[PDB]
Amino acid sequence: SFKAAGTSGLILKRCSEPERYCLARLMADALRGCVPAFHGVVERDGESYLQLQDLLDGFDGPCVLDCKMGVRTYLEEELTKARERPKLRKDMYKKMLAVDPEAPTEEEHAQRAVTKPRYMQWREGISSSTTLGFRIEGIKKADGSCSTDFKTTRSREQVLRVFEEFVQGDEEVLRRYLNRLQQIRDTLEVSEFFRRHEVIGSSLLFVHDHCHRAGVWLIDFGKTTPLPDGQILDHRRPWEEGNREDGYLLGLDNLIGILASLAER
Ligand SMILES: Nc1ncnc2c1ncn2[C@@H]1O[C@H](COP(=O)(O)OP(=O)(O)NP(=O)(O)O)[C@@H](O)[C@H]1O
Ligand SMILES: O=P(O)(O)O[C@@H]1[C@H](O)[C@H](O)[C@@H](OP(=O)(O)O)[C@H](OP(=O)(O)O)[C@H]1O
Ligand SMILES: [Mn+2]
Repeated sequence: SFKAAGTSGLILKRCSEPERYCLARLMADALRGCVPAFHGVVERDGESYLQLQDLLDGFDGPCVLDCKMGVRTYLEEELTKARERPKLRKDMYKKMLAVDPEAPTEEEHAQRAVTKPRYMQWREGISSSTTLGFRIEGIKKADGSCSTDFKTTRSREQVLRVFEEFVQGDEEVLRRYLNRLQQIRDTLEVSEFFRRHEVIGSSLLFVHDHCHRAGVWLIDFGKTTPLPDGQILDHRRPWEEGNREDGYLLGLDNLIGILASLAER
């Protein structure tokens, strides 16, 4: 999905129409500073790429944690599609049997395949997504080491322990992360973009280094979609099919609470 840009400090991501639309709006929004700078689109090898700020550029050997935000992680239109015209996914079946052999139904076992929405719902439930409104997806280091081994990280305390290990006792990093999340929450709550879009499948990317530099940005607007006609979301109330609620701010509230708790340990 990513390639190296010519210009210093930039990075290319394969263009997608929803994401291009979102980033454009966001540069003119209150949230402008809370997302990677978007510099337009460019062609390479006959294909479109977003020109983005490389969020790692200011850092010396950055540690990175990606947190998928929301209680729901698929669009409502996927549910519609899975009813009328299910696309059976065999890979998604095998993961289930790995985490939980009793998870698939008798019929799923017989099909060796599940619908995407079914797969995404189960993933939300064995992780923290359903209960806390976010989940940890991965950690990268310049230590070189990366991990995506977080599929059953669910309890508030399991999540805390992952962040505890990620910050490695750096009080300044943690204080900065918290300060940045508070300011992001404040921006989200007045953002014109945020009240009028359903924000699904995006992440908060935490970045720090051994010099105590810390930043956090919202990324990945590929599944972020406008609400029709001045309908708005509050981003905290439970999702019920039809209301298009994403629980984004429930997740952000909970994440801030966990980091604040960690800070007081
Ligand atoms: N602007 C950016 N600068 C530097 N690193 C970035 C940037 N945007 C994204 N990344 C990173 O690349 C990873 C992938 O980003 P993402 O925008 O979610 O791409 P994706 O391929 O569309 N989606 P997914 O399948 O969920 O990873 C993140 O967890 C970061 O490590
Ligand atoms: O992380 P996992 O468990 O591997 O599951 C993937 C993850 O939810 C991606 O974010 C998602 O892409 P979107 O967010 O764009 O839907 C992708 O869907 P896909 O396979 O249908 O592209 C899944 O396979
Ligand atoms: Mn992503």
